[PDB]
Amino acid sequence: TTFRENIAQTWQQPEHYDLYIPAITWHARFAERPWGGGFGLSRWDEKGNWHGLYAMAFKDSWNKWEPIAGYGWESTWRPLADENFHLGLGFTAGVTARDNWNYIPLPVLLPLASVGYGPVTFQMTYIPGTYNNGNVYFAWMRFQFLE
Ligand SMILES: CCCCCCCCCCCC[N+](C)(C)[O-]
Ligand SMILES: CCCCCCCCCCCC[N+](C)(C)[O-]
Ligand SMILES: CCCCCCCCCCCC[N+](C)(C)[O-]
Repeated sequence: TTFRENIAQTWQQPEHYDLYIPAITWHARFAERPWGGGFGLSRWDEKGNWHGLYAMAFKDSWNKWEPIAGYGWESTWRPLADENFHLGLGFTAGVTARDNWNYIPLPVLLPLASVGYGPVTFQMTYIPGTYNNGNVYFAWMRFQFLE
């Protein structure tokens, strides 16, 4: 209900747009940047928490277009004298699709964490081993635009 309200508000009244550029991927516990990118809309809410709606493109194992689009949210902390430093933890609820399965929309739910300074943020997820080519951390820079 509040989740439905929140997504919409980002949809209807975004405050910024963002560019997402993949940065690094590594295997959880150690078991060129990754191809792709995305863009999105976002806002900081009155709790100072982050809401985003994004669309990204990657390349799958067959070198085929692999989209993901979704909503991201992070509970955000600004613990230092310079309020521009921000750390966050939340999740993303999204949809992806694969050439092998005729691009049928499939639900994805993943964790999110980030550390940034003002409009420049290192943000990441853990892709669980339940997914093909999973059990990896995947991180990107997010660049926030508009004042
Ligand atoms: C299902 C969620 C899809 C939401 C994706 C929204 C992305 C639109 C961002 C357009 C940004 C406009 N631009 C390029 C001038 O920044
Ligand atoms: C708020 C943005 C959330 C973006 C979540 C990205 C999840 C997909 C991770 C990329 C996977 C691409 N690849 C080729 C490694 O499978
Ligand atoms: C990207 C590196 C990992 C960052 C992990 C940061 C997690 C700190 C928790 C931030 C939220 C704090 N709190 C309780 C006010 O929400």
